[PDB]
Amino acid sequence: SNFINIHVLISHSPSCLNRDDMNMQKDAIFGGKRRVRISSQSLKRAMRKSGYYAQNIGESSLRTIHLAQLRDVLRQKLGERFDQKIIDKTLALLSGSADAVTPWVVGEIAWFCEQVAKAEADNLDDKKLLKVLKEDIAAIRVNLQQGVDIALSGRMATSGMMTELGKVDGAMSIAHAITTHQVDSDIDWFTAVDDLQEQGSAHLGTQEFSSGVFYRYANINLAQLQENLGGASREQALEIATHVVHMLATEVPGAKQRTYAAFNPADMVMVNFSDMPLSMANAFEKAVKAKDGFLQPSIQAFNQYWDRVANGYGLNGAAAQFSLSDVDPITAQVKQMPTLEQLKSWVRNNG
Amino acid sequence: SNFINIHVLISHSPSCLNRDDMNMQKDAIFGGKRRVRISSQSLKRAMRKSGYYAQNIGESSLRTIHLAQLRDVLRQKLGERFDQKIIDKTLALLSGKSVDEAEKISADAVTPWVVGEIAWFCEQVAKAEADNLDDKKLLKVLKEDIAAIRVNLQQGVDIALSGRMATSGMMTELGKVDGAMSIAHAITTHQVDSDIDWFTAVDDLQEQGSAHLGTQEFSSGVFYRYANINLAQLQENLGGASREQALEIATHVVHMLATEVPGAKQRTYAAFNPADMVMVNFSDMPLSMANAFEKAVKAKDGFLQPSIQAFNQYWDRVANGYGLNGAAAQFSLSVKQMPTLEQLKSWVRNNG
Amino acid sequence: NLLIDNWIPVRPRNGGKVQIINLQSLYCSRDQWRLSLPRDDMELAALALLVCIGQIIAPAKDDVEFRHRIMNPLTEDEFQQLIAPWIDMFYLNHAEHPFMQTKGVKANDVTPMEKLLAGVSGATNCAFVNQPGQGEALCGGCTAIALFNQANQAPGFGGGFKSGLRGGTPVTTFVRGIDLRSTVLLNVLTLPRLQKQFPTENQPTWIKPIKSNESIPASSIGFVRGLFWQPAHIELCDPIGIGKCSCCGQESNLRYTGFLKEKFTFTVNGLWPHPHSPCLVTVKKGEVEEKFLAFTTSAPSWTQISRVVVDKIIQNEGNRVAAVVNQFRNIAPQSPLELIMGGYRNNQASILERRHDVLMGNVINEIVTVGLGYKTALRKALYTFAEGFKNKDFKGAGVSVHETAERHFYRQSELLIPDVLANVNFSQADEVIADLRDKLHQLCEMLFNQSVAPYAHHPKLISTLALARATLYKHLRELKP
Amino acid sequence: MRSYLILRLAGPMQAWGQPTFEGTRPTGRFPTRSGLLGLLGACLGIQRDDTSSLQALSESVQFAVRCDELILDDRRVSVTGLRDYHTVLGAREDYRGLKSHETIQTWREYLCDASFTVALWLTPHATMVISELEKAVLKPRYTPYLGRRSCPLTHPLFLGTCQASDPQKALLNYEPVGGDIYSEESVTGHHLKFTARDEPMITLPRQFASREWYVIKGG
Amino acid sequence: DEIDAMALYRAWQQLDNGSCAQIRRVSEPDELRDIPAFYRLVQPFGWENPRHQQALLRMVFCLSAGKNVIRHQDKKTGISLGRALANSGRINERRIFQLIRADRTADMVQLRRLLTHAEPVLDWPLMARMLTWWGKRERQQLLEDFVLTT
DNA sequence: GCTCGATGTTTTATTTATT
Ligand SMILES: [Zn+2]
Repeated sequence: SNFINIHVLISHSPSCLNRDDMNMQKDAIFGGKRRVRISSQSLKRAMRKSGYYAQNIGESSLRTIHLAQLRDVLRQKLGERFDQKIIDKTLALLSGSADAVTPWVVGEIAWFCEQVAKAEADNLDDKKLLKVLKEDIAAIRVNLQQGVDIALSGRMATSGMMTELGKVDGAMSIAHAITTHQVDSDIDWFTAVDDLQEQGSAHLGTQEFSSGVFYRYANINLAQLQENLGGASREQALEIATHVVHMLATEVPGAKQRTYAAFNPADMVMVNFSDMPLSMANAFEKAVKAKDGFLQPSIQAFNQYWDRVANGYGLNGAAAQFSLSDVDPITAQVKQMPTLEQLKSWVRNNG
Repeated sequence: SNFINIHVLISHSPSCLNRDDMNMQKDAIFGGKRRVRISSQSLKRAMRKSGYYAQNIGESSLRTIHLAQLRDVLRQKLGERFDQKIIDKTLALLSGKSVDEAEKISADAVTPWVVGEIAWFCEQVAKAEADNLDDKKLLKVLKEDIAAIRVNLQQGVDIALSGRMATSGMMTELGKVDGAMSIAHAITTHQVDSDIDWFTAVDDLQEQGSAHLGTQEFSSGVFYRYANINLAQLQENLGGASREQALEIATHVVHMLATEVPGAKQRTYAAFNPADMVMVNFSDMPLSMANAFEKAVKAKDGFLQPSIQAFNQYWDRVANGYGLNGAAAQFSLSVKQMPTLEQLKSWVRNNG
Repeated sequence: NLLIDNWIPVRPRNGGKVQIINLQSLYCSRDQWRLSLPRDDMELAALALLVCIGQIIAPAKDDVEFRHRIMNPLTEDEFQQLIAPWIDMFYLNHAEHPFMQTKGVKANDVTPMEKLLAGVSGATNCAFVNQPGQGEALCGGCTAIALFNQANQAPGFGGGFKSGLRGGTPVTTFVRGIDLRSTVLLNVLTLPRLQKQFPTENQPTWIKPIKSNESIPASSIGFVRGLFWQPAHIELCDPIGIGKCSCCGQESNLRYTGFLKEKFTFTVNGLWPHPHSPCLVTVKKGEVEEKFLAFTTSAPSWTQISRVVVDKIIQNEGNRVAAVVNQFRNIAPQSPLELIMGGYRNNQASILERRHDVLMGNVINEIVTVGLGYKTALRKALYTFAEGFKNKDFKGAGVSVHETAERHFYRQSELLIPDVLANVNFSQADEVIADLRDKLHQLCEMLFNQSVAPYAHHPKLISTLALARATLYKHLRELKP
Repeated sequence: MRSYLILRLAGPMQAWGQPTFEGTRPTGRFPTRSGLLGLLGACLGIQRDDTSSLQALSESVQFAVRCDELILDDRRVSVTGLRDYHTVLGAREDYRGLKSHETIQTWREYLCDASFTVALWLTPHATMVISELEKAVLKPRYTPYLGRRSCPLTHPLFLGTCQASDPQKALLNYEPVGGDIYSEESVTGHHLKFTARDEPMITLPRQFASREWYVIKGG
Repeated sequence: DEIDAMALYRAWQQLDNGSCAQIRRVSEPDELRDIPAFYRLVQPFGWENPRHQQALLRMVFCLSAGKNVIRHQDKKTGISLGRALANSGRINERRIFQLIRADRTADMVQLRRLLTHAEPVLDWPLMARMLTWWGKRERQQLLEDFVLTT
């Protein structure tokens, strides 16, 4: 299959992990009922800026892209629109035996080739060209040393990219996190006591906060990941996928965490392969009612939903489920995992 | 490891340690059930104002919005070290507010101040105007080295642990501190239906009946305190302290989190209970155990035993599942077995 | 030259491919055209430009000739006759008097065309959210249109740049015809009404320039000087070769790539009687004051029927219709009247919103009326909450809740509209309108509760809150027949 | 009778655009023509610079959207709207270089509890065949989503295939029946029209020309 | 289908001294399940049907405040409970806050205490509807009526 | 390559109910 589906159930203690311009908890109406929400961008940032990400994705081995090795395939690809003089001049001034090439690299380099061609036509060179294109070159260089970050998460907010081909979507897609149950949020009426004020406090306020059993969903386009890694292998893509699983299972937005401290890990992590990526959010369309907590009924509802619809929805294919609870499991079609690591290794070996 | 995780299970006899706008107990919905709550700000202020904190860590910062009263205080304290003018201008530079002789001068918001930090600052201001250096360039120069100012935060550790922001004045650029620690609201491990006390106030000049009839919410509870110290950040916020100093501070935080209880209604409910269970754990990234109590602890010869048991079970589930192997010591009383809190504290002092 | 060459972007009323025609082909044929551009607001700017041109080159002498010219196109001869001196007034690239430009602009850098494209730039999120390079090469037509739109509808570039005579961001209100020609002719004042409207220096601001830091009585501006007013110092750069217009995607021989601008202030005391915008009449002391209508805190607009929303807001809420509309009323009082309307909502120099209905029965009017009814209910309720919030010495966004709630209202109700439109007919009208009433009642309750939500557990505000909600229901009660 | 391809667009949140050049990213009530062309274009491996096959898809396929009310426990659930306060840290200040703003703001509208059923057919001079479109929606190359990448699908894109006279009958074959249908092809007893500006001007990247749906109400 | 609240009111009103005395000494609503007189009181008003059970527990508690504490007074909507509590002029606003913020069973105790203090004159079937539902909306409404009246 | 500072414009709608 081409897609990796990652499903996570994770329970948070009383906190406020994502708010709006009125400092109110982000929410969403699902199944006619209010669910507390953690926005996709907040979750994905929580991943992308994390230390784990920086160590395993940021400092990856396929990180650096060498323009040297890319000379030939570039030479043909752009060879139809540009001639080898301009191509090699461009490549050499940028840098100062590869099979395929990442599309955004081809695009940006092609733009640079347009620029140097138009630079030769007008009759110009030297520090003139190298001052007009100083910032641009700096940009493309910094990006050329961040290939895995760009392949997985997409180009940064301020990238320097200049072509339609340089609009790099991430390989991973992260849905908004929503609670599996209805939530009426709590209010914290707080005071700020002045050490110089005898009567009363110096400030008064309220803070909205709530517990919640969240359902995170994310999927990974393997093909696109390989292709954006310069034609890497399925296995390397599966390593990256392993990392994504880990982060989606452990990483939590730092919003309001200094004071509410909801540092909780996932109680359930499932991964399955498919040709069509699907969210199991409809397992909670009818809001989960609490029976000795919201966690167990949530996992149970997830399992029952999968058992009901997985066959018809064409979700046949490799599927593993790491879990901390002892709730009745899924169909036997899903391979049970006792540690997260065994699940990640299950992912490494193509399922 | 960079993170010190402090877990506390503490039982309180009937009391009311934290209430809201309508004098009712603070609570929180967890796992579909109501838990009594002690807010984190209450815990932090209870700690920073404690005798233990005063004896072992130092002076708590001075949090205020009243800049005039502050002006007067600083004048009274930094008077024999600086001339009044310099003190005034320094306050006026840090706050962004004009400090004259007004009866009432108000800052942008309640802000924590460290007297020593202010002293250092007005040293800098003195040496600034003496060298004919205007205020903007002074801001640049001071912006070039923030560690010193953070050693001035060594004189106000609660700001190094809990943080500080300012929206106006040079503080905006220089006093921006991200808290080192991190702490959760204390919630009970079980469902609570709070009791109500129907009381009367008897008048000694009124033979017939009472002079006041009223109600007061209260309850018993087995609270779960959690607090991890970030450590590298504690070193940064203290101006570049050693890991030993940060570890010792963390130790004091363990002792306080284990023993300190807000004074709310304690002169009439007196729930002076120490923690029955305390556990400290070193880890690469923070880990809270609140999901041990997501399913509310059902009573069984008390709420405390099943709470501790549930805590241990979930701890093992998490450690086995995520393969966590950071050093850990538990002190129990009902991973380590700590006959005494002191052994656990020394164990923490010694990097685990 | 706009009056001679092809620049008008059109496509047949119910036809296909876009072609570019000239003013004569428009004025002298029974061909049904409609403007065609990637942007509704640029279409409105185009129509506005054509209406102004027609207003200065061929005012009908009476209502009879007005109707006559509408039902019957001119001959080419009459057209040329009508356009000659005005031919001389309309040149994009000229020696001394370029169209709406100022020769001899002193500027260090060349301003990109994106600054003329009303929303492409102006804010930071603009750089983040918009497609880049929309204004790298603009044809002549797009340039003229953009200049006009910047002179009338859009806010100034920034500090030291002045806005139109109608203020920064005004709403433009035109009478809608069957095709383009008819629309242009329909929004042209007859000579008598033209005189009654403008009772002076009747020369363009790019021929007889404005003096720096001068005071100008509005009464001293000719109608062609005002209709083609130009408040900032702009001067196009030399064009480039044959290629695609980065704005409309069409091919063109001349494409402009940048311009020169400079700061230039003055003062126009009083209000110029512009015939293309409705206004608000306030009585202050004993004097009658007028202010042109603008999308201030919200831009009232439903899909499909925004023009009806605006029309009803002008008709019912002391708003006075635009001059061209008043004229059309007086010429054909028994005739139905639908608008072509447009405007922006803006933070200072940054556009925040665009609402534009440019297209070429009683049930819909009823629907709009109902909608606005519930809107007003909510706004009065939350303004009660707002004032109560202010008077209680509270600070924060508690005061401006009614505005946000209004905007939100328009959005959610717009989610409601398409089904309503789909089920409307003679027999079902009353039921779909009843259901609409229920839905809007619920939506008002929701938006009230939502806008008030951040002020829970504020014991004082209870008084305020109470009153507020009561007010809501009062009005809601008054909306059920 | 012609061959139709029936699709399903369900998920907790969706986003179908309206004209904008601002931080506000608005949503319509039902899927936009350009949005659908983009969904299909994502199922196929079409890059953003491949204007050729982009135009081929645009000139091969026409749509018909039906709005499906969510029924839960015999109770109807109405489609709600959602406003997302979406900020961006370190957003590009200009279209080149590396200078950035500290924080910028956007406001993005979503549809909640929304679900649609799309009917798809071929123009008389189409290039592709519904077979390969079926293969595409069964095994997409790029990740398909409902408007925005943060909007996953909870039901498989493929719902079915059938033959029929008009899109209304084809859609009649698939529950839940009764939703309002917005089609690019007329239908006898119905004359309503829904103007919109979502016909993607392709030769002019990211631009939009006007067009009109044929509105056909449900019983 | 709907509980005849006035019939329950008159029923409670002409109840013998004994049965009444037995229902009165209850200290929380659920304890009414221990009193046979309660069942004999509410049986004709649909007690053997659960929804009615909860509603009737609340109603009969509030009535158990005493025979002469809730004065029914016909409509001229009718005097709501909040309005009545305010009209008494005995009840502090803070107590109304503490009432509407309270949780299950506690809310009924506090309400009965309030009723005992105010001795309110109100439209009883109205309050009966309120007690039937008693959601968050009803409690907020209680508070806001009370405030608007003062 | 910037930070500086003066500067283009313009706002107001209320005020007692009862699922
Ligand atoms: Zn053009």
